[PDB]
Amino acid sequence: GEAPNQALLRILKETEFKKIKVLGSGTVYKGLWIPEGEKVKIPVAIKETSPKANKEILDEAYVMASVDNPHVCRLLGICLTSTVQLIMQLMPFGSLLDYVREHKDNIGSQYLLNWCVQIAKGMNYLEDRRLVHRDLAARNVLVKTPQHVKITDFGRAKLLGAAAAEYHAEGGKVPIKWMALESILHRIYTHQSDVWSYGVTVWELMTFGSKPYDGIPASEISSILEKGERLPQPPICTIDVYMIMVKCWMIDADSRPKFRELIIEFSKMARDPQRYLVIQGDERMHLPDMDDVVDADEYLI
Ligand SMILES: CC(C)n1c2cc(Nc3ccnc(-c4cnn(S(=O)(=O)C5CC5)c4)n3)ncc2c2c(OCC(F)(F)F)cc(N3CCN(C)CC3)cc21
Repeated sequence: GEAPNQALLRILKETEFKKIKVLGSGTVYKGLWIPEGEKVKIPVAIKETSPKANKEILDEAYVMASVDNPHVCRLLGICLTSTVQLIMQLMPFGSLLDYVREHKDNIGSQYLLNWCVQIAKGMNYLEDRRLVHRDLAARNVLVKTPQHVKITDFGRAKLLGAAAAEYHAEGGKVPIKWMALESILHRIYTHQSDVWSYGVTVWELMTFGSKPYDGIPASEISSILEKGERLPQPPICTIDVYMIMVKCWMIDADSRPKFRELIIEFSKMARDPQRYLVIQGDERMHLPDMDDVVDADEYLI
């Protein structure tokens, strides 16, 4: 079959961490984790009740605990109290979707193209691990620092079985406007359907947070795409960047780019960013007790 998953699932004591504030709901807290007698304090986000509810949060914990890459969020541990809590690395600047919205006027081309490279590295890693994310979107990329983003939200993620490289889903609330056409029609998901979502994600970034197909009810989307419509070329995008996006949206899934090629193409563009994104004012912009604080990326096993 396949290789044994020897990731370790760390069980954390409720006494080891302190909730500090609410960051979100739709419920994530900001907080501090102090492993018992280690002289470290680790900034964390804590994400908190039916029996199917905990069935799903544990599936996410399974996936999040099994990944280890600079451009994906890993589970630090879980806490098994009255309710199941995921303990994750604090990503201080929020989701990239909110970040590009709140900072339109000081995001230059170098940041945009580097984010594209980093997300492609994260997704290439997930493909190496035979993982299909199925929910890639700018809301699901977090900002550790403005120069370092990570992919998160594995609530739909699916490890491809030993043999077949395709997942068949059931119904539910699905993110239609980020999905390959073959997924909307036949509930088929592959790494190449993640490439489609990558293209939409890149389009969200190049429009500084626009909503894709804004106003169009999702029931219409499958027919729009069948007619050949796609998202429009964002004003800052040269044809070189827009052609990459459009290639992510081909009907033939095998004709879309591979993540490893998207790393290459956007790397090339990142060495001369003003040739590929045209932003008014680019070369002017700029983006940025705790004695024992250590980032999670420096706290290893
Ligand atoms: C919940 C997410 C998006 N979020 C954080 C997540 C993490 N960490 C992590 C690390 C790994 N995985 C997740 C995770 C799992 N699943 N998901 S998710 O929710 O499904 C999906 C995203 C929709 C997220 N979160 N770290 C800080 C923040 C954070 C934040 O930090 C600010 C500070 F605390 F650093 F100062 C501010 C804000 N906001 C700014 C204020 N406005 C009003 C609301 C949004 C959101 C923030």
